[PDB]
Amino acid sequence: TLNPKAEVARAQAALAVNISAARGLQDVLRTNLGPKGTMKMLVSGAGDIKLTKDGNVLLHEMQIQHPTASLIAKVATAQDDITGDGTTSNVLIIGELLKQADLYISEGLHPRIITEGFEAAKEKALQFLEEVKVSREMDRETLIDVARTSLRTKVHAELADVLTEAVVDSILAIKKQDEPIDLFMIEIMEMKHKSETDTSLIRGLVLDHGARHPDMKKRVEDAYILTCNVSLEYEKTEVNSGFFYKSAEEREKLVKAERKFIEDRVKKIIELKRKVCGDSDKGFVVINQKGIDPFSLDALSKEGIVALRRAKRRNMERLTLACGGVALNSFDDLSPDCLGHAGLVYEYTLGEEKFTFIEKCNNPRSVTLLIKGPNKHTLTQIKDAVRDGLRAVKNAIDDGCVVPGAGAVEVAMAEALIKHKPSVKGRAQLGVQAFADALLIIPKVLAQNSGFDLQETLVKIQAEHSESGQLVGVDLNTGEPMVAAEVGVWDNYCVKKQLLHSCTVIATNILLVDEIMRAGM
Amino acid sequence: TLNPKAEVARAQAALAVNISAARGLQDVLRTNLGPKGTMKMLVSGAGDIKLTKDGNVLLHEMQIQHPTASLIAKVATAQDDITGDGTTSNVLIIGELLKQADLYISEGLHPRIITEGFEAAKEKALQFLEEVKVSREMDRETLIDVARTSLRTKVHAELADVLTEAVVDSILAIKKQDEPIDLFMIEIMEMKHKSETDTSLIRGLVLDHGARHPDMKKRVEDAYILTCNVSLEYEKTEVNSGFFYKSAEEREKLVKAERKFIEDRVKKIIELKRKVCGDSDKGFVVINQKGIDPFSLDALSKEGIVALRRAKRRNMERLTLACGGVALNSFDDLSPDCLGHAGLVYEYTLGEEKFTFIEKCNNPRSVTLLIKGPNKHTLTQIKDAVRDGLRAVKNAIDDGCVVPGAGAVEVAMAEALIKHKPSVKGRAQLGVQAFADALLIIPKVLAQNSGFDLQETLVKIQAEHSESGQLVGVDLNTGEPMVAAEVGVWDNYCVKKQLLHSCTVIATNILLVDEIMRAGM
Amino acid sequence: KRESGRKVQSGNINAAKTIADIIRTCLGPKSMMKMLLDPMGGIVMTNDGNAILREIQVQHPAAKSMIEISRTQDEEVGDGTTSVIILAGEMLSVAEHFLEQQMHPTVVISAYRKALDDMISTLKKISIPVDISDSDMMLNIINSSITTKAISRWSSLACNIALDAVKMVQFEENGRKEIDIKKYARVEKIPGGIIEDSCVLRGVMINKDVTHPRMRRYIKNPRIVLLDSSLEYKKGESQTDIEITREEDFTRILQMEEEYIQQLCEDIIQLKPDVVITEKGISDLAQHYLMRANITAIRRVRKTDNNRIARACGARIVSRPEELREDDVGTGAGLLEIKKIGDEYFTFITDCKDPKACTILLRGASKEILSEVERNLQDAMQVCRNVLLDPQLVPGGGASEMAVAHALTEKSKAMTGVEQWPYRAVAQALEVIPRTLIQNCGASTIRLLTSLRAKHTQENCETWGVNGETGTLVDMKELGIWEPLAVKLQTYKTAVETAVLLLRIDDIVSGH
Ligand SMILES: Nc1ncnc2c1ncn2[C@@H]1O[C@H](COP(=O)(O)OP(=O)(O)O)[C@@H](O)[C@H]1O
Ligand SMILES: Nc1ncnc2c1ncn2[C@@H]1O[C@H](COP(=O)(O)OP(=O)(O)O)[C@@H](O)[C@H]1O
Ligand SMILES: Nc1ncnc2c1ncn2[C@@H]1O[C@H](COP(=O)(O)OP(=O)(O)O)[C@@H](O)[C@H]1O
Repeated sequence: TLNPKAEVARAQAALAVNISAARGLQDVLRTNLGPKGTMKMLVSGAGDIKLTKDGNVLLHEMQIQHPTASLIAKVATAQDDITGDGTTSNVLIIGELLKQADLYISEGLHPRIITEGFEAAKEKALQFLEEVKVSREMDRETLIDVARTSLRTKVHAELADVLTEAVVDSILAIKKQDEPIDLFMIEIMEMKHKSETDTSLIRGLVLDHGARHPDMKKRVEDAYILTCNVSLEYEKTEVNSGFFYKSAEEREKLVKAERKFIEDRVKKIIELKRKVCGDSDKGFVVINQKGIDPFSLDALSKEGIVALRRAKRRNMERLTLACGGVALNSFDDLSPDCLGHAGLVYEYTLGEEKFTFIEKCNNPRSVTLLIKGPNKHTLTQIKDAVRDGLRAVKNAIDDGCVVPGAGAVEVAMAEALIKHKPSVKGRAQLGVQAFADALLIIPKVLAQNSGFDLQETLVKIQAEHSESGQLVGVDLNTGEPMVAAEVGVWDNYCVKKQLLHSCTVIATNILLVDEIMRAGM
Repeated sequence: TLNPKAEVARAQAALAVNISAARGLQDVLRTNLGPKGTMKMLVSGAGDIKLTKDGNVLLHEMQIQHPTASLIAKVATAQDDITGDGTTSNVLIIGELLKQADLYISEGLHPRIITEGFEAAKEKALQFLEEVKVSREMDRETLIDVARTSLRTKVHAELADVLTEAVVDSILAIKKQDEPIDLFMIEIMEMKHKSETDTSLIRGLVLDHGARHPDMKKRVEDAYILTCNVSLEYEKTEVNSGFFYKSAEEREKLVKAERKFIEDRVKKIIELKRKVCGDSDKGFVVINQKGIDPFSLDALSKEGIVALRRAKRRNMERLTLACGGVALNSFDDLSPDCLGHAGLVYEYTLGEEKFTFIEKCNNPRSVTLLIKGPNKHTLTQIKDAVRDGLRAVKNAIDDGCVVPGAGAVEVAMAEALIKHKPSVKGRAQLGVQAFADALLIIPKVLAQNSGFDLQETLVKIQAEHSESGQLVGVDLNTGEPMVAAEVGVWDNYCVKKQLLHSCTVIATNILLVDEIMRAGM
Repeated sequence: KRESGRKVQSGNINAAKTIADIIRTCLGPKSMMKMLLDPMGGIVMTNDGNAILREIQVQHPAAKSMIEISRTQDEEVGDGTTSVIILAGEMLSVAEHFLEQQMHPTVVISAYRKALDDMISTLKKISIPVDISDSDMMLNIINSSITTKAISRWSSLACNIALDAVKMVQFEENGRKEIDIKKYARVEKIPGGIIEDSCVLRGVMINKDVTHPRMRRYIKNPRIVLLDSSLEYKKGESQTDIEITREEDFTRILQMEEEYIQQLCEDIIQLKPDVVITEKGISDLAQHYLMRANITAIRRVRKTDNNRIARACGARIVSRPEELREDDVGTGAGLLEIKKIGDEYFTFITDCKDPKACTILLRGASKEILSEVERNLQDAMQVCRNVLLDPQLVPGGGASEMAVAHALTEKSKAMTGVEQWPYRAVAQALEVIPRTLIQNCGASTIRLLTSLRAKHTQENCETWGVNGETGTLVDMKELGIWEPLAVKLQTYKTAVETAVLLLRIDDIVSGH
């Protein structure tokens, strides 16, 4: 009973295939959970190498053979865009949920009954977060523990203390007036020719191309920055004429005639320089994005003017807010309205290249995080960590409530769900038990990666009880129980909230798959 | 790492081989648990068919292909020798104990930790059994509930009332004044030419060989029983002589003189017959085990004696203790002190053979249960059910305590183990949880064989809670909970007691098996 | 066919290592079981290291040497045999220095023999004496075998049996203090009774049956006679049978058969004895004189069995019965009893003397329980033998191994040369003993074994071993796991001597 070029698993083998894929994907990502976890390599085939523990990069950039596992890979892309963390632990709970469901499905239980238990435990699990969430006011010490909790899971425990104070202050630099935090206010710049621990913050923007001339000021303590988008190089005839030459010499005359289009405007830069506070103890800067001839760079440098060239559109918008000068699309209509103001503008010198820095701005409402590293892959590694550390502090401030870590919520929610009977049917009690034992994979895996026994660590933290609200978690260094609040180990509320809603939805839908049909594969 | 002509399983896969065998043997025997369970056939190969649910017969008589599974079969033999019941439930708990242990062993847990939990769960489960047992007095109303509970698991729910009253009355006849009991006092006979429901009791005893002469009395309402072991057929010369003859007739003439030693002893039999109440309305019976001459039988037959010859050692044994006649090894010492007495003594004629019955005795300290059926295997099936029914009533009488059935004890003990914190080791509770889930296989299998959902039945009986002693079981006809003590379902105290001692020891020893080596195989 | 070169030593290592990997988990009170597939499809779930290797077939001769050396251990010491093979396999398992470093075996053997003299000295330092006069200490010592056995219900009974029994055989006056449990402590079973009825007979029990009723049933002053010759007609120098066909010659050969058997019996009864014990058999005509004399007929008693009798009752051995002087009388004997105790006759010639020998009476309820009590008591007699021969105990539970290993590691610092590397490797091999005790309990091996070595560095090395039952660390002063010294020294020598042996093999050659 079948047609040619068609195949379908009518029995429960479709679940055994999907359940086997989740177990395989569980065993892969469980080794990179936490700081003690191992790293995964990402070979692009062409020879590039990239190391990272972030589950989203191991699911978005990497390729997976199993078709069913690619569905869960797309889920991590959704989990990353909403919260920014919890993609690895999301896959572990799905595998352990499906593992416990297979134990009961083999006993003749329908899949739909198990999904009803997850929906009941999930609603109870969400209420437990509201009871244990600590609405501590955001301060420096609290965010240090949060950023440390996020950055330690992506570095070698050496860049954590270095990157922690930088990531914390980056948000605080843009966090004020109770405004929604925007990550577009912080730009991430990379630099070679230095080690990894040299990462530090820059109060202002940083540009790739800088002043290239001997007669330039190495540092400008103050200047009226002029924003412009006009090229001061050889351009086409802008008047009702054209280029007509008879020889190489007559062609050179057209260059002299065409260069007059810029020579009248290069002196215009000298005019507004002398005009707006051209006396002593003053300065002037040009940030014209388009190209500039070496003549104009040579001319203006004699007047003591730092002129830049070949910048990006995004940098020009940030530069205007830092300085205040509006972009002039034509030098003919020059005025002081196109000027701004800034503090120390120096040039950072590397072994080969050099970069422009506009530090000490007045009101930029934006900063830059200067990353430095010796290798190319190490720059992409640290960049992925800072982006995860920034979203961690963003969620902590956007959502002022935080929760403990170290699997303390999972150990607590597991005991809470066990002490909770259904209200729709009795057989949902089995699905609640599967949800309880599924959450314990996180404190189980953290004991494995730290090199401790899986069963001894969980039994200690689960046996620890008292006549008061008490938290308890896994100590990755000692393996003994640990109160996360007494050490500074905190997670976000939206991460754990979206985790329960994400795992329940996907573990549900995977269990509702009754048959797998090939659509002409 | 092995020698030639041998094999060795070094890693933990050797343990999985033993777990797989017990899981397979579990799935074989689970279909024949309880009355609604299916039956298994035993094809001897020669052509004999045999149907039975007794797990001891499905493991002892049935040879098992797997080497590991044959070990558990030897334990079912040992289990049947002590209590005579619970062999099937023993294997199902062993299969589930090793099943639950594999879930934790796959997580890196050592077997020795799980076995220490079973030893702790056993003591807790053994103490709880002391509280659930009912030490009421054993009356006919109670033993009928025990016999019905034991016999319905071996018959078609038609021979219940037939064999129940016979199995109960057979026991009450052989115990009074708190005397020690012995089932060997009850003889089990089998006869054909009648339907299966023709089973009934025999207060006296059945004998194989009957009288052989036309003038015999078909029934003797009263007689003195004379036990003998002397061959009343032609014997050799009893004096120091030989065969001094000259032809065949002279040799035959000496045989007459050789018969003088026997023929005169027949007169001694007739003498004591006429002396010990040889008057009207009286009789006399001889039960001589050895043969009797046809001519000598003519003498006793005309005197109204019902003689017997060529009896078995078992018949003479019970005939002595029942009737009291002492065995006379020589008629020279014939005396009336060696004579017994009995009531009705008659030979019921069947379609093919005949058997002598000696019913209506005062207190013979021995009875007989006459089974009747059309086929050979049906008689063997009923013989096994009666022996299992008698031993069940024996245990309830000797061990005056009984426990509820239908998995009510397993459900209660499992709830007690879960409500028991660790006391020997922290990780030992994982084995206690495995021991708890192993006990629940009994009500689970009863729901399967009855045709109901495995999960709905177990969840309903588990939800039954109150502020009082409440023990519910599986209703095979309804599926709902059911107080086994109310409806009349009672199991023995030694059966459940030996299960915990037998299940833990074998499930422990099989877990401690690290390697499987060939001893020259 | 044959083996030569480096393949031999590396091959002998894998064979000895493989035999040890079988019984790695058979160590300690939480020992693991083993499944032995019989050729007929049967299984034996034993957990005894001696029984496992006895039933396994081995092709390599190196394995036969390891197994045959273990059997020699069982005859001398019924305990610690599993530790010999594990240590011998671990000492040989370090093949880095053996072949990969291209060291000669003489360099390795010189280091293994140097460490053995150091291991022996260190064990005597951490030892401790015992007051053998106080039986309470020996009870705690002998409980190492009674623990986890059916005889725990009568644990004190087994100690008093084995303790007092070996003390009678111990003839300390000869200087060396030799003990012979096989000869001077012959054990015989008696059906009937229970485990509590088990006791020690202060004499020699002969299991001879009663052939006739005309024998002494109960005596207060026995008189036992001893002789090696047989009570039968004197035959020729050869074994030629006497063939006769003439009836007249029958009475002549018959009279010679009766007179010589008659005269020899007349001299035996001249002393008025109570039982005639002969080494050889006794014919039917000879027994007719014993039943007429109303004396017991005994035969088939070995030499040493008869030597103990002469020390018990005071009898005297004679070549033939004709030379029986008055000295051959068992005066002072307690009693002669041939009672049928438990459907079996037993000859009791007990007395109030200790003739450097005894006999153990194993009472019981059945042959299954009798054999359980039997094998459990032999080990207790050997532990009493090992303690009484050298009353010095060393800390068990892996403490003596870690204590010795710290001495070598600290002593190897002053060992200038290439021998320091294998010298230290022997120390790390001793750690395998607690490595298996911790593996069986299920606790983490690296975490506890690491902390275990640190305790021996700081704290005293005489304590802080391992608890096999719980898995945690414990002092042997707090837990009576103290084992004898003679068992550990012989266990350490046999492991090094065995490893030195297989390392000295370089060519497995065939020929006769
Ligand atoms: N030192 C530590 N002690 C205890 N728990 C930790 C420690 N470091 C990280 N964790 C836990 O590891 C988990 C995973 O962290 P992270 O890598 O940021 O998310 P994910 O693993 O989902 O990408 C967190 O839930 C956190 O509680
Ligand atoms: N009305 C009855 N209702 C429910 N369960 C029953 C009933 N009679 C027997 N059982 C169950 O059947 C199981 C098997 O009984 P039995 O055949 O005597 O032992 P085994 O199957 O081990 O030989 C018992 O555990 C008992 O709980
Ligand atoms: N109760 C105990 N606690 C800790 N260790 C023990 C205990 N009993 C025995 N051992 C250890 O187990 C090892 C083996 O003991 P045993 O089984 O008597 O010898 P074998 O294993 O050679 O048969 C010994 O070296 C001893 O140190």
